[PDB]
Parts: sequence; structure tokens; C-alpha cells
Amino acid sequence: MFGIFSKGEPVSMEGELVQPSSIVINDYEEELHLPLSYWDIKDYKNSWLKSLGEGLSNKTHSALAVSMYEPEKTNFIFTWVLYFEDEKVYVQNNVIFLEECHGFSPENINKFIESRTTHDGDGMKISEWHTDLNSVLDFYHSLNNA
Amino acid sequence: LKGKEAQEAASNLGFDRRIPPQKAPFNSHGQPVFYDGKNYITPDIDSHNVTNGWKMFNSKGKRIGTYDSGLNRIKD
Repeated sequence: MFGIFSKGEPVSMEGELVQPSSIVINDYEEELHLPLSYWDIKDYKNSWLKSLGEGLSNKTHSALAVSMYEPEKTNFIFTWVLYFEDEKVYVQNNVIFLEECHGFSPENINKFIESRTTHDGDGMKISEWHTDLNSVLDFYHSLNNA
Repeated sequence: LKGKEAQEAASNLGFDRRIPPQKAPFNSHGQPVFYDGKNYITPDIDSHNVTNGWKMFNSKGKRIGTYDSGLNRIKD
């Protein structure tokens, strides 16, 4: 399966209300704490729907934000980034730095992501997971009916 | 996984600069990132967790691994 799913009720962590959640990429899953101080979960989901639409439509990429604050007061956000190649989808976990941006806006998130790499300039492996296109479609469709 | 001990934990690793997710004056709020002057770490909050590990991101914010308490790479 692919997607990002709520667990239980929102709880206070690191001084703010978060939504305990998981991201699942086939056999991989990882716990997340989505901050709610600016976006509720409906907002997160709407953003993922739009981002998935753009990426799926031209088979480039879809950045799924898993944290968001007031864009002018934001230093960085965590994202999970989907890269489409045929029926395979690579997924990376990237922090987008915006401390010296001010220009940033969430609906433009896919512009802040560049093409895919597997190792950095130092030779370090970029963390990466994979799942099939169909499983991303299903997640895209489910958001589209919510 | 630590809250306030995390800063000192990260500082002892060289990552002196706590970068909070929000600019002043909302900087005591949220999952922060700790800066090496080169790389960034945040406490591994994951389910497996083990014992107080780290996720690391490179100078461009690309994830370059899950790490143990002494920054030995464990896995992606």
C-alpha cells in the first residue's frame, strides 16, 4: 500500500498539538507527528491531493508535506517526495529549507523540489524506498473521495 | 528520543545550532533540526526507535540515513 494515515487522538508534543500518523511505502513504515498549528489534517490531505494530481499527470514528482507552518514564519518543512518512472515510484524523505526564502508558498511545493538523485556530492547514499504506481493511484483516489 | 536533552545530545555530537521549524517568536515550538555547519540531525522518533537514535539530512536536506546514538549509520 502507499499513503499517510492517522493513528489516535491529537496529543501535545515538543510544545505543540500534533497528529500521530504513519507513512507506509509498501513494506516500509515510519511514525510521523504532523503539526496542526497552521494546517488541520483536511488541509494536509488537500495539499497531497493537489500534489499527487500534478505529479501523476506529467509523471515528474509529487512532494507530500508532513509539516507546515505559517509560510513567512517557516524555516523548513519535512516532505516525502515521490518520483515517477514508468510503473515504479521512488520515494525520498527531504527537508525543504526556507529560512532565507520568504517567497515560499505550499501550493507551489512541487517547484521547490528538483529532479531525482541517488547519491550526493560527497558520495553518500540518499535514502530511498519504492512502491508501484497503482498503489499511489489508489492513495490519490482515496484522497479524492474524502 | 529526547526533548531538552536532545539539544545537549546533539551539541555533544557537534551539532551546535538548533534550528527551530518557526522563526521568532514561535521557536520553542516543534520538531527542530540540529546543524553541524554541514549536516542536520533530528531525534529518531520512530516505532522501532531502539535507543535515542537520529535521522540525518545532508546540506541540501536530503536524508542520508538513520543513525545510532553515536552517529553510526544503521539503515536508510
